[PDB]
Amino acid sequence: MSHSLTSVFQKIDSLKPQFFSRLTKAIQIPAVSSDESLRSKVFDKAKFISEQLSQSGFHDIKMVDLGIQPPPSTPNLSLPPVILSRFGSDPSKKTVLVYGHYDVQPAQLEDGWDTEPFKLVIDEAKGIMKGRGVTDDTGPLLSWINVVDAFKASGQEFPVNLVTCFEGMEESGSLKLDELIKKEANGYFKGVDAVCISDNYWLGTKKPVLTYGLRGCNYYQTIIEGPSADLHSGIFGGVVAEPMIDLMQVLGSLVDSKGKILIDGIDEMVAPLTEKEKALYKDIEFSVEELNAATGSKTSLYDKKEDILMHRWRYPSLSIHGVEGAFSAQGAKTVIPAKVFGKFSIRTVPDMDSEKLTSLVQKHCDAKFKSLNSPNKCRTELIHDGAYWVSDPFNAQFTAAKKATKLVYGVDPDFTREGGSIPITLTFQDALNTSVLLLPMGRGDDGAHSINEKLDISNFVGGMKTMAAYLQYYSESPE
Amino acid sequence: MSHSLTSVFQKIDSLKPQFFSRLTKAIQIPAVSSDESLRSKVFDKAKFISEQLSQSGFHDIKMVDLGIQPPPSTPNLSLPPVILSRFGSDPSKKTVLVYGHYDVQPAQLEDGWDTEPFKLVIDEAKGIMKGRGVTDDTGPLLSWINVVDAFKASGQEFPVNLVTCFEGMEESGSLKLDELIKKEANGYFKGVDAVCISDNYWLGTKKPVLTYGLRGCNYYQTIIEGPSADLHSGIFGGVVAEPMIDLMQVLGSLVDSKGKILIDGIDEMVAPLTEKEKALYKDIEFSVEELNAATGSKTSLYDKKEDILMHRWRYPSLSIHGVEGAFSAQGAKTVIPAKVFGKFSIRTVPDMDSEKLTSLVQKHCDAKFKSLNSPNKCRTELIHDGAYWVSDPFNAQFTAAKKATKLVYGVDPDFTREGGSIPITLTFQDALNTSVLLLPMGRGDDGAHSINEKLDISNFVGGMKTMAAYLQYYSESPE
Ligand SMILES: [Zn+2]
Ligand SMILES: [Zn+2]
Ligand SMILES: [Zn+2]
Ligand SMILES: [Zn+2]
Repeated sequence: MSHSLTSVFQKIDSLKPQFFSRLTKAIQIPAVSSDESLRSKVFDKAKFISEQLSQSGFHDIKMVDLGIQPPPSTPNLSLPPVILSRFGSDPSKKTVLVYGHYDVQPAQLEDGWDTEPFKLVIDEAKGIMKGRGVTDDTGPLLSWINVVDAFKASGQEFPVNLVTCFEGMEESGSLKLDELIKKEANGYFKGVDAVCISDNYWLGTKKPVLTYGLRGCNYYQTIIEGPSADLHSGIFGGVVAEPMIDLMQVLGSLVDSKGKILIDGIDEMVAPLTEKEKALYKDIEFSVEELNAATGSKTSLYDKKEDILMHRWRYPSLSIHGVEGAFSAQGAKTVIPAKVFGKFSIRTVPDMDSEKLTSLVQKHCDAKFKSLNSPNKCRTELIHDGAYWVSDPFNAQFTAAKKATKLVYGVDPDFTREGGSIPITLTFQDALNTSVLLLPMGRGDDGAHSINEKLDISNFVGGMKTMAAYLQYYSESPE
Repeated sequence: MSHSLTSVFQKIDSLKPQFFSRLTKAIQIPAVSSDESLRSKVFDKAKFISEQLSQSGFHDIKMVDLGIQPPPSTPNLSLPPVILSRFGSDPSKKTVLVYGHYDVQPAQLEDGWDTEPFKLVIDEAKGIMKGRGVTDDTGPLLSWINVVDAFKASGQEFPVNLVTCFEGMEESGSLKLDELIKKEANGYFKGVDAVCISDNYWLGTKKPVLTYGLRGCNYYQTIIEGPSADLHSGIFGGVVAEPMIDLMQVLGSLVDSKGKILIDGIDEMVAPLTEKEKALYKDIEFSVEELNAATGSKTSLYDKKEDILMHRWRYPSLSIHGVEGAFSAQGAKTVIPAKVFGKFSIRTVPDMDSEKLTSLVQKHCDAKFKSLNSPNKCRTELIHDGAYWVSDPFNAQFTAAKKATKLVYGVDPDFTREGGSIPITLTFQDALNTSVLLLPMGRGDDGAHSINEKLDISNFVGGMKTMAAYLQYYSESPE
């Protein structure tokens, strides 16, 4: 019970009522960063969090202004502030920086939610919390504060100096955060010894994991324009060229129904499969039956465990998200859309270069479009990019985290990679020159970016205790 | 000046202030039939119209209830009432039934409108009225009442017995109206001698037309379903099959970028081009430059006048409208949609059979989908169908209408067909066994189903006077 972790573990149980309360208030402020009309909510969310920091012991609190929303439509809307804080300033202790994000994906009841997405429903009988942002990423984020509180209530010494970096643009490209970290590497973040992030999930639903790899993400829109305004599809049908028709062809040329990306040049950039990397992949626990459970269907593209895992983790993927600018409500509308935007993204792996990938994508789309012999205008542009990240899971942090997991969940965690992405992870590693650990709180069926997003209370509590032991053990590790 | 048409023409000018006023109130009630939340507005619109009928001389007014919204999502919403009325009951006069529709396409400022779509802006200096529904179809509809008023104010004898049939589901499949006409053929409509419809436009912007043909319309949705809910595109990317990916392929197989429909079986049903029909096509005035003006671009599929006309009028077309169930807002969303609906319609011509076309469409979509080797579910269904219609433009009505047009616009109208559709036109002809005339009020660049829908005041006034002379001349024709 290192400096009595049992004391801390006990307080974590006792304080569940205030933790729940804190988490309810947070979830109720709909910090949807992608929604301009809710930007003010995003600020209230940041404000609420800074208030929790301050009520707990945190100091040197800074609501950092990245500036005005820019990049590639903004009415001079300010960006959500990045929240920096410290807890403790003992020069003999290690300093751990924790990062998370307080903005959240959009959500509406009518999307199919069983409960209202921004009313956090807590069911201690089933042991689940249902609400948008509860696993991605407001639950895990607030967990760091809960943990500070538990050390406090248990009268136990906090094992490290905590430093916080909470942004509110993660669901919207993490704009400008990149620059902040680099700018502050020899400033607010000067003394950092390590970075921990809780912003992903267990592979499955039964066994905890530690994550040593993330895919990157390149998000594209293909824009096709024709007439100057929408056209009655009857008056002009068969006589003017249709952006929607070209677009089905261009979009339909990016990837097949088996998952094979059809863009020339990508496969060449994909790092080959090594025996070293192959070692780690075995002994994982996972089956397609689990994938089917999370999916809610039998629609996997692979049956072999090795295949499912490798195609989630280390082979790229291309997904097609939807069309902007056409007719998307229910029923019928007889219209020829004037200007449409096809949405699609690529999950990047080593060793894919962002730049080259974008060129390849443009080259492919331009060429396909030109082969249509269409009078329409067309071009493909990048909306946002985020780097992939791979690390060796043997350094001090993973060891500390491994013992922590073992302590709480009674088994050693699998070592896994992630299909998902956390864009700044690489920026933390390189800019600060420290190791990064990913410590998933929730399960792989939590429904992030979907309806009925849930966090199991067992993962909530288990994850907090795991965060507590991890900080404790890390503080004890010789390096 | 048949029974002083000049008197009637003069009153039509003098009464422009009340006509404008009447038209403003109507346009302000947003009878968007496709929008459940606005259904109540649709009823107010019907109510408003019945009030105008009654204030003018109309009698035997009936707000006919088609029943509860049915077919292929409805919370037992009642349908908009069909409005039947008569003006005059002289047994020695001919009876003309006029049909139009008081519901309208959806509209929002943010779609790109220069003015607020449901605030009718009337600019007598430019001579335009801007508002949703002003040409399609509320302007023309109300014109019939204006005309009754003008005869009244001019103290001139109304030349026929007018009978009205105004529905509020035209933009939503004209549900149940079909049955009403057939049911009432030997009832409310027993004495009808002729049917006139003002619900389309001049071919171009310079020369009035009379319309003797309409294309039909079959509206389809292809439904592809996979997982039970949306999936994080990163967690599941490359590993589960994507409905959106299949859908781009199925949809992208329906028609090329030249306008060629790719569904087997359709061409065979297309009636061959005759010398008779070819006669009428010549002497039309139209050029691609005009098409470009209305389009706002240079994106025609044909340069030859004959080709543009024949591909608008008598060859089928396939348009692709948009996708329901995916991501359609601006920016980026990393999601794999669970269940998507691809929207597309076919403009039918003789001699395409509705039934067979639907089979061909299903056969094609099913086969394409199956060739994808996808674990997903898929099926294609018809949302609504409306018949094509072709008539000989030489009967009493067209002659009457021709002289009327000549009188007002000083030239004889071109005889044209329509790319657009008015579903019940055939039902009127067959069920009542009379001729049908289409008397376009507006121009072909009015922007129906688009942003900034306009009606030129010259067409408004010209069309009213043309409607007046047409009723007068028809009343005089020996048959
Ligand atoms: Zn997220
Ligand atoms: Zn996340
Ligand atoms: Zn319409
Ligand atoms: Zn119409």
